[PDB]
Amino acid sequence: EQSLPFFKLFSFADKFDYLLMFVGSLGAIVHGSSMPVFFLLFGQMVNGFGKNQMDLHQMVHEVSRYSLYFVYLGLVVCFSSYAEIACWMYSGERQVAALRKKYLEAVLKQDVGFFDTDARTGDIVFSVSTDTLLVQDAISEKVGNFIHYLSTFLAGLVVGFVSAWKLALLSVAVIPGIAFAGGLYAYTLTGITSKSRESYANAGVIAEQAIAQVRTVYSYVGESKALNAYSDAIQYTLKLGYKAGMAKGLGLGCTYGIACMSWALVFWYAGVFIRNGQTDGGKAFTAIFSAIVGGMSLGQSFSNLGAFSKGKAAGYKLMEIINQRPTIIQDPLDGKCLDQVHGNIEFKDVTFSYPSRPDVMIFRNFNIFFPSGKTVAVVGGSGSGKSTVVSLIERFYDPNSGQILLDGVEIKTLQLKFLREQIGLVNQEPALFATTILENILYGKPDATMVEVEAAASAANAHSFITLLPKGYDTQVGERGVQLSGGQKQRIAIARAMLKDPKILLLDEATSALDASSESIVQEALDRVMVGRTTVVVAHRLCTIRNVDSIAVIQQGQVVETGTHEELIAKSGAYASLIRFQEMVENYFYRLLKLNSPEWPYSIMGAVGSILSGFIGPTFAIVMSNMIEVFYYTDYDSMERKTKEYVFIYIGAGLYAVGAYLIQHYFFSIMGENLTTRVRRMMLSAILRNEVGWFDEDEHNSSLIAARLATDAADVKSAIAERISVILQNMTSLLTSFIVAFIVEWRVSLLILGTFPLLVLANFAQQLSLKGFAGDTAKAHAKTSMIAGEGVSNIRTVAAFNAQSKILSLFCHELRVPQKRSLYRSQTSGFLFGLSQLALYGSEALILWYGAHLVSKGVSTFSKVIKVFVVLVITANSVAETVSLAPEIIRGGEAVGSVFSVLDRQTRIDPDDADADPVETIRGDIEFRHVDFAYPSRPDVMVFRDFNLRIRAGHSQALVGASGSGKSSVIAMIERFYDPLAGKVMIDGKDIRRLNLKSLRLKIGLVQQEPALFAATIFDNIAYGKDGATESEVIDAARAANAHGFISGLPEGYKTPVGERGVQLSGGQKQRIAIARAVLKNPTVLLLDEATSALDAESECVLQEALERLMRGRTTVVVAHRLSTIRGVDCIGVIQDGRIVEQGSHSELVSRPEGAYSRLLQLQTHRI
Ligand SMILES: CC(C)[C@H](C)[C@@H](O)[C@H](O)[C@@H](C)[C@H]1CC[C@H]2[C@@H]3COC(=O)[C@H]4C[C@H](O)[C@H](O)C[C@]4(C)[C@H]3CC[C@]12C
Repeated sequence: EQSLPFFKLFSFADKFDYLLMFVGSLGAIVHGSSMPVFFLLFGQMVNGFGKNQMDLHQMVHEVSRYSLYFVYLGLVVCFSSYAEIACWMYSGERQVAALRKKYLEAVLKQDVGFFDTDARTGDIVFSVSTDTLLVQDAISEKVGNFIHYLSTFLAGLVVGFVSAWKLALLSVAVIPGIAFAGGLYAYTLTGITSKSRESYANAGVIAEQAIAQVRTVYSYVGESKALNAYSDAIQYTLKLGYKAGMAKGLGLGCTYGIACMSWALVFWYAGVFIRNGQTDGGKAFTAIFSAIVGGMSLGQSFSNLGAFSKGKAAGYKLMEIINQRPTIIQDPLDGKCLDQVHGNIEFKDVTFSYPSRPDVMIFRNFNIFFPSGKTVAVVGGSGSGKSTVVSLIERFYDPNSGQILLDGVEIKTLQLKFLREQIGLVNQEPALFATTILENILYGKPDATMVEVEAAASAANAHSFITLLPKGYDTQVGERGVQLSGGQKQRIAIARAMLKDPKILLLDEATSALDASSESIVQEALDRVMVGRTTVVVAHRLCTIRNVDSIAVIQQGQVVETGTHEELIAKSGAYASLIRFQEMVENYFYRLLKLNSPEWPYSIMGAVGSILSGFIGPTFAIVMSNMIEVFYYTDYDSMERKTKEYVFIYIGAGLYAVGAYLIQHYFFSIMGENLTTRVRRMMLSAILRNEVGWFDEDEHNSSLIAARLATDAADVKSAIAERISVILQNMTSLLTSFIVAFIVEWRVSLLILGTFPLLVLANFAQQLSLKGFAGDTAKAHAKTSMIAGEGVSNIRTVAAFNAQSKILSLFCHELRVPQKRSLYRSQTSGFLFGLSQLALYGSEALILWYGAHLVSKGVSTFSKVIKVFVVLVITANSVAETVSLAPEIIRGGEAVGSVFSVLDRQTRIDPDDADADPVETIRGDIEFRHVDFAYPSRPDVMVFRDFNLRIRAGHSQALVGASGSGKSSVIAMIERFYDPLAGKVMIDGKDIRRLNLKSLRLKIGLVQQEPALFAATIFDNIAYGKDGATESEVIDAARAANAHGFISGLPEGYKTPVGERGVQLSGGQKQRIAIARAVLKNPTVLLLDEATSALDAESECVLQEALERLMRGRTTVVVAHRLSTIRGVDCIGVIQDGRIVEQGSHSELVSRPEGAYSRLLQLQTHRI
């Protein structure tokens, strides 16, 4: 799209924010420049040991002096880090809060006409939340990291170059090799990740179809069949994961080998330089380490730059809306007002077209009149602007060509604080803000008194309902503690309209919630208002239009006829069509480890690699310490040989690192991939062996369960394998570091042992600061975003009942709270970070001072203090890296908390066939005992209560839908889709819950309400009903539905993608293949299903052939709300209130039972 200039992001600011940014920038610069100063001081102190091991007293003096300097640097870093973190966090929060406040103010003031619910409501709210979060991300703290790391870069180059020369050059020239190796590793990792993502996308599109059409999958046994394709796909993904692990192991090995070569070359050339006499033993350390930390500085700064660019794009997207100038302007200085209005609404040559798209015509020559103190009814046959008149009287749309007068006063010169204040409006499903009930009433009146609130609500059919709450007019509709979310939501909008007492009362089609007696209660409340008021009626259905004293009907751009409710019905003038159209109507980890038992050989090699890496670490530390000690030798001839085998040791260590990392990562990747494949197979097998009622909930569709297998199945293997590897490696390294430490010197190692918690804590804080101290900022702004969304989503309601100022107070309060939270969090984080850094530097100074003093009392030398110190510092760094994994393991109970839940979530039916006696042949004895059933998703359904029916062999049934009185539940209880609440089901003289389900399901087939095809070419979509037949009977059964000519025309013969990424077929073709499957399987019991007019097959010919071919020797059950093509030659029934009300064949039900079945005849008649 487009972006904004970056320094235009800091527009909504203040003097205080300028000061905060200044302080934060100064702190960041000081911090960054301070770290290489620490390197310089350490180099000088090491030189102080090195050049003074004959002048013992001077050693003590200089070591104490530089320990004091370390303390000073610790103090400076403390204060600087506190300053940068606190100032930047607080400034970012203040500015983003100001931006949110400005943004929400614009929407309310900006005109309402452009909000046409054409996905605009969902766009704006997500824009607000997510994009304000993005802007805050790009402003608050990442600028601090950017400045800090760029400052470390600039200070790092300067310090080495002024230190001596020629090594800040070599190291800076070499570090591009490390950078390129890391970049190549990242590129390969991204490529292999994309390939694995594609492979699992194929696997998921193969799998998720079974879950969605579970009823078809269960009916036609495919549990073994479905799992084989998943097995093949997951084996492909397993091979790809093996390759991925191999590649990442090689990448780590190669990058560490290149690092070892770099260190070897740098140390060798340094040792060359000291030999000549151009550099001491302390300057080289400073130069090398300064250059390397500069390299990491560039890495972090580049990451920050990417984040900044993304934030810039988001910020432009936000700032697009604010500056949009509106059309209608409310202004006391220009807009005037009147008094004692009369409601004489008149339209004079009103023409308008939608500004978004004016190609269509809406109100071409629109001219209607609204009387005063009366009621009018505007109704249209379709979307011809019947719902637009309310969007035109309300000043929602300016008439681009025309004039409208109010009692002789034209309305374009009236402010939107007086005209709208005299009008009351109700809309479709009036949304209620997440506040108390008493707040909703206050929309109609800000604050006058309380007695009128109770008086007006009395005549609103809600005074009794509000009393059914153990609170003082307090109810939080947001937090669903008390769930008053029934279908008949409380009509508090009527009460809030009553409180305002508007002269004008616009109406809307507020009946779209499956109107019933509950929706018929509100008719009296609606009829109680139109007394002495200039009100209208806008309706879509004429069921409740029976009481109107004047009805005007518009058809195309203009009104056709007017009059009362006496002549509109008569003369059949453009009104008979409307009524006719109306009439057509915690041992989990051990269990996981046990589940990985067969893959134990790989675990041993993985562990071996772990110990080998643990030995890699301290080896590097010891060799570096030896080089540091060697630099101070006096015999230059001896230095060459020692540096020679030290360089060879570096080369050997590089090769060793390559090999060890290869072994460890490869074998642990193999183990992890095998474990995740096994758990995926087990989880899918468990899921397919579940109850249908488990899929009925809104969280167990094909879009969530199939998504859990994506992220949860990989997280478990990641957790187990990676945590085991890292813990083993670092634990071995730590043990090696102490064992080498406590042998070379046992006194100095005790102080470092004592101060070790401080060092590990400080390094932990340093590594934690890289990802920011903010934390779940989306959750902090969880109520402001909700208030903004509710204010924007129902802005149509907010336009009336003028409340453009009351929302801002709530927004201000709920913005004030997170400002305090951010203030406290920022100050605490700054203080703790400063204390941790001060502790680190003070501890290091104390360690070195005590070491130097211990050297003085002739029981040590310049060989053991330095070695133990550097080894223990590096192993403290490694242990700090280890500790950071603890939050990852702890993180939300890392995703094996539900992986192992569904894996052992026992079902209700439990179709398991452990020892139940199997069935060889079913002859047909379908009989229903006393059975009641309720939907597990909604227990409030009591459609079934003591149902009873009997079906004999070799016949059919024609159970009508009966206005959807549980029509789609008899088919779900012939087979074990649902468990009856009470009673049993007897089939073939035996209980249903005593026999294997597979045998009963493989000889009974159904016809689904919505036929569907699997995600494959059309060769098994016809043969899915029977396994064993390949080409013999498929063609024979293909001539059951007249679609052979349809399949004759196809490029690739029979094969064609229809599920996805291929040709798309019509609705009438899927049922042909479904009937083909039904006739190919050749079952004993058949089930038919037609409902909700979902056939969508004009000129019905496929059904007639099927009903005369599939009934030869198959028992079928027919259900259809339509009273057509359901001539059951055996029996027909009607289901009412969970029991049979009449039984018999079709002939016995036509003319014999004058009664409820007559409803059926008159129904078919109206329909025709
Ligand atoms: C003078 C030092 C001994 C100093 C006391 C010490 O605290 C120092 O800050 C340590 C923690 C740093 C300084 C330089 C760092 C190294 C510099 O960068 C490197 O070459 C990489 C290579 C690789 O990434 C290793 O895993 C870490 C490793 C090898 C770094 C590991 C930690 C250090 C060794």
